[PDB]
Amino acid sequence: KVGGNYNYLYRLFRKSNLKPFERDISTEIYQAGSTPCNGVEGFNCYFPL
Amino acid sequence: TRFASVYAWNRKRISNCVADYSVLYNSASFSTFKCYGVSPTKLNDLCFTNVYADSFVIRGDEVRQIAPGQTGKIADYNYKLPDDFTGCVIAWNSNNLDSKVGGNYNYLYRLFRKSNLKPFERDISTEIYQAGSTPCNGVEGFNCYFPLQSYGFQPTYGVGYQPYRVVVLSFELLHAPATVCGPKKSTNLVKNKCVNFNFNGLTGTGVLTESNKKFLPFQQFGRDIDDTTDAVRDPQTLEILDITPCS
Amino acid sequence: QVQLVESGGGVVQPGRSLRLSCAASGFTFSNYAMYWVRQAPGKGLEWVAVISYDGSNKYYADSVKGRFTISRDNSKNTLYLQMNSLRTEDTAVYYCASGSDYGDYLLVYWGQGTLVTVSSASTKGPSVFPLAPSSKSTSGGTAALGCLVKDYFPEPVTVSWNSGALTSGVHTFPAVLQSSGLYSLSSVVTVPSSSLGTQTYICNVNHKPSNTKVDKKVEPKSC
Amino acid sequence: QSALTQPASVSGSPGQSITISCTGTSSDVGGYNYVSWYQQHPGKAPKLMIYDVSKRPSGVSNRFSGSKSGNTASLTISGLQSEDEADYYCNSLTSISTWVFGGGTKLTVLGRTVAAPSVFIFPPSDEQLKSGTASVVCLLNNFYPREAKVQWKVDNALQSGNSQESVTEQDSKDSTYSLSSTLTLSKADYEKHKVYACEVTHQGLSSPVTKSFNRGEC
Ligand SMILES: *[C@@H]1O[C@H](CO)[C@@H](O[C@@H]2O[C@H](CO)[C@@H](O)[C@H](O)[C@H]2NC(C)=O)[C@H](O)[C@H]1NC(C)=O
Repeated sequence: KVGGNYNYLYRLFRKSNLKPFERDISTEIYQAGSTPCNGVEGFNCYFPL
Repeated sequence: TRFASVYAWNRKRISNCVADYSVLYNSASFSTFKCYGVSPTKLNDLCFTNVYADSFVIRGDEVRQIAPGQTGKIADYNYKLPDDFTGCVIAWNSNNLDSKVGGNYNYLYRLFRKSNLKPFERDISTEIYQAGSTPCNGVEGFNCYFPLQSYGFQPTYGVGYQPYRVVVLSFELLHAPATVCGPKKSTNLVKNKCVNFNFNGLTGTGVLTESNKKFLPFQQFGRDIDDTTDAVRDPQTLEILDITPCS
Repeated sequence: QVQLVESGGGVVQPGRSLRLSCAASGFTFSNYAMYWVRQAPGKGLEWVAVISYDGSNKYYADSVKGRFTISRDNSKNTLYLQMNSLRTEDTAVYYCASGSDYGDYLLVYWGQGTLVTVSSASTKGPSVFPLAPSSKSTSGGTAALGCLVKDYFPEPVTVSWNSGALTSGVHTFPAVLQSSGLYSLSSVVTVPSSSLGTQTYICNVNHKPSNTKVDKKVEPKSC
Repeated sequence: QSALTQPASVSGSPGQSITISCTGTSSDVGGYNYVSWYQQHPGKAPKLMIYDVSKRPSGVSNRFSGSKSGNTASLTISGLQSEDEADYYCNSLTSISTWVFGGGTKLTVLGRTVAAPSVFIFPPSDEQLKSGTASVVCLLNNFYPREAKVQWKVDNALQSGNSQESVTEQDSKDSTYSLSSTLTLSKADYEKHKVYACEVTHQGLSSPVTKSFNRGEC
């Protein structure tokens, strides 16, 4: 569509690769808190989709 | 404390060293970090034959131009990258240091060129540009303008105007043995237990013990008559260990 | 440590030209902008115009704009301020500051400063007047007596007491500008009742610019 | 100068935390986050330990913190100590490209208990009266904290404009301060009136203290 269809999304990254035919809907920001990144719930560490 | 003006960006060659990238992506001081075809943590995992590092000063709005498939005054006239650029870009804000009350004219950037730079092409020429019908041929005057521009890094401007410092790094192909790598792990040793081990590349499972065998200074690990690993030298304390298969 | 020393404090009539300077050491003076700051006795800090790192640009505040001009020497690591249209209120202590690696817009490093004196009078000696002890000042066996200093030209003056040896407590206060355009201060010493009528108390006032000293004695009044 | 506005004074016990605000027009403060703060000590030039509102230079205590809000920026001093007792000033850069200082704020850290002043009054000297001028002096001795107020009264009628107040530095042993007030009058005006008085007010006193002398006695 003109301006780009935003109805289709892909997983930018995950903790570990999926198992065959695995499916997940878990959409939570990957920050893990801790010293490396912003505390959990934060948006510093991008977004999963 | 001598960051290069973008029109004459400097280049640094790094080789034969342990490239510890852990601090770089852990440090929050870097306002922007970007890797094209590469991942941050993987940099410690990866090894390269040789890597370069470029540095230049540009304001916030111009930082957006440092990327493949991007254009602009900085990207085209000062510093151009290829679209297949397999490297990373690091930038951070330097407003207080770079900005001067009346504008930091000690830094310069190119305004004119007769053609856009090819990838990694460098040009510090100062020929007076022909901005009109007059064949200036290096003489100042009407429609005859100095190709370079001095930075107006005044403190009294917003974030977009304020200066930034940028570092761009890339790595060569595997035409020869690698020379730069991320730091390796060095865990505590164990004895008289069945363990998995990976000393340098030697990987195996067995119970360990210090023995009487006398390796020469250059020998790293022993071998048996049947060609099975039979001893190993600890690379931290250089003590000689002996390996026995797990019962 | 980065150091700045201000020099050029002088005594001058109002309106007549005057010069202020300060030299830097220990860093790249040419790299950073420079500032001037002035402070009055018992008051806050006031800002003075700025000059760029290379001296190509300047910005002034209206209170000093036009009256004062700022210049720099990057080979001598020194700063200058050319002054005109001075007033009595312009009498103050002036500091100069600079930016640094922290920021070019910061007043990071400061010197001890120098003093500027402006008034319409000419060289004159001071006068001292005693403040005798009395029943009004005496309370709980302790009496207070002091000396007062009349104006002079130029500044400054200081006060001392024979109580410097007779170690009883002594207090002196910063001078205050009178309507005459010259400053005055007070000096006091607290003494016991028994000493009154039995020991002499003396106050001394110094005026170096004219190499003049004045002594005054205090004797109890019947009050 | 067109100085930035700051609160007059604050006080607290050692170890407490106090904040000082600095405010100005949008162009002065709100325009940019370059606010900085200065500290001065007796007989010394001012020192700057702040930059970009919150950052701490080297050779600076860890007890300084700052924040910005709207047209105002504030500095917080935690772990108050006796060394912190001073007058504090703020500076900001205007869109005019000129730097502006604040009016000042005085902070007190209560390292010692309150001390009330001893009040004394002085008539003019005989020699000055013979010269042709009259000056009257009032003394405040060894009080803490530093803040104090004084009034001059002649024939129990208040006077203004003809007197000035001065204050000493800190006492080297008592940690207290002293204040002086001097009133000047002409010989005819001195002859007109007969009673002269000075009045003092302090934090630790429930009501002002008045001292006076009579020309018929002094
Ligand atoms: C690797 O590093 C370790 C730790 O610093 C070295 O171990 C020390 O070696 C010295 C002798 O050079 C001993 O005196 C110390 O007691 C050792 N300390 C520890 C904690 O091991 C080791 O020698 C180094 N080896 C190499 C090859 O660099």
